[PDB]
Amino acid sequence: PNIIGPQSGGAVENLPLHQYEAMGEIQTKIPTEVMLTERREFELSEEGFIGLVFRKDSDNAAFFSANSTQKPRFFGNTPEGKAAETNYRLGTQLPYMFI
Amino acid sequence: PNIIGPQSGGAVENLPLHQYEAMGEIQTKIPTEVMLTERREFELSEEGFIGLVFRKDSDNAAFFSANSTQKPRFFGNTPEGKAAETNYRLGTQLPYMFIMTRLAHYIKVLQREQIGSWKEKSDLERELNHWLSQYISDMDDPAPAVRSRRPLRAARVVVEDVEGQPGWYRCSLQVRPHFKYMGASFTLSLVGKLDK
Amino acid sequence: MTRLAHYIKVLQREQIGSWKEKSDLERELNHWLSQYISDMDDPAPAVRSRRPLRAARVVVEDVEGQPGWYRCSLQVRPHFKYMGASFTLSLVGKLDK
Repeated sequence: PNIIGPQSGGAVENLPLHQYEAMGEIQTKIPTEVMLTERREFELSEEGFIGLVFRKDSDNAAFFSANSTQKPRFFGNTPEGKAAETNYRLGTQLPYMFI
Repeated sequence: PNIIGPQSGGAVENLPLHQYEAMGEIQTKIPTEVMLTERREFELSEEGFIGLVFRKDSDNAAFFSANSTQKPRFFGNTPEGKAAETNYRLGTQLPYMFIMTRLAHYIKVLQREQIGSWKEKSDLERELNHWLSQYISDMDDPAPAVRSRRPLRAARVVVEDVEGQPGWYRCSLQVRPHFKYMGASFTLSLVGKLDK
Repeated sequence: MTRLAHYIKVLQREQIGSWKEKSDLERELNHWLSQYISDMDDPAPAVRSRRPLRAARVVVEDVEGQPGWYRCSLQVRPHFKYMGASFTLSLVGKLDK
């Protein structure tokens, strides 16, 4: 279950780095194609993707969450309906399915 | 339903302004052609128009009410007659019709999903009751404008059978929405020996 | 009463469109009017000035066959101005000290 956090154990440490000339300055090729923002990561998470985000200015990346492909179901906003949603959402996430 | 008030959410903010010379002074072209008075707004409301009034000396306008074109019907001044008038007037106002419109849309969709299921008459009454409760706020005093997400206060459902047509039902849905504050009369009076 | 009438007209227009039931008006109107009430045993003289009222009562009813409309009654008991008095002077023996 411990696979979804910078501290929890979803952190990927010791990524390759590559400093090269930019527009007269120096920059490193990002270990991942892009430097994913928190908003864009969250968007990907909503669409059931597992985005490995890069920690800016380091050689560390992290998996903020491991949602499966399955899309959560919505239920009526009642005590029972919200309990149904809670139970179904637990099913949709890999950290709990591994258990 | 929250579309009929300066604070409720019928306020139109950030209107264009245009200061220009007057008779030696300066004035701004009113964002609306005129500066509608309370009396003139009320007159327009009586004639089933939706008048966007301008807040004097600002760039804000408001929709005090959203009455439809329909003219209210008058009934005999009895307990039943006044109840008829109350019910008919609710129908004439858009802030309440929007509630019924969304209810109609939810029923059409959700009910098509249920076609083919093993439903007896009382099965529909049980499920329909549990469903409608989703949008009901029947507490002593729900947080003001929170009533907003739960527009209904009470609701009643009855289901009967379409005789000589097994599997078909006749359903009646009646609802009591929370009321919008839309006017009041005040009587002021000085008094001695008033109870403290 | 004139200033009260002016405050009611203004402040009430701001409230139009809000989810108000009959008892909602009684609750809020009561809390509002208390703003100008000085119902103490003995408020500092001419301080009563900023709070002209001593007591006030509000009742709200419904305009039957017109949902959303209310009939409100506001009655107030202002502090009294000293505006005349009659005096009876009398010499007396064996008066209680």
